Amino acid sequence: LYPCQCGKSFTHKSQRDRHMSMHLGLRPYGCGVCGKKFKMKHHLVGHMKIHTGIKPYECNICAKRFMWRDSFHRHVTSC
DNA sequence: TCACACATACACACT
DNA sequence: AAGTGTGTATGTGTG
Ligand SMILES: [Zn+2]
Ligand SMILES: [Zn+2]
Ligand SMILES: [Zn+2]
Repeated sequence: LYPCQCGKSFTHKSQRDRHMSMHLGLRPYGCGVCGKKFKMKHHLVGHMKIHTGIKPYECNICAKRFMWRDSFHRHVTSC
């Protein structure tokens, strides 16, 4: 078992390390276009969509691609 | 081979 | 309306 700087003892090393990296504020994944640094890969992956303009999540009726999952979920809820 | 174990991506939920 | 954090299912690695 792997203790952390919060009292949470994680089962797996990797989860402790992810948690600690968040604690420190380390941001190893930076954008090579704008210059913002993110602490996790998928954060930077999602952010890249604004540089690359990829607009996924096509609405099933209204035909409105959205960049972000929550925006698409709200539009599907409303429309 | 293969049975298992841990890392990592990705959905999903927040701020 | 994009950044931040968590939980978990593959995928890869290994003995
Ligand atoms: Zn911690
Ligand atoms: Zn960027
Ligand atoms: Zn619609």
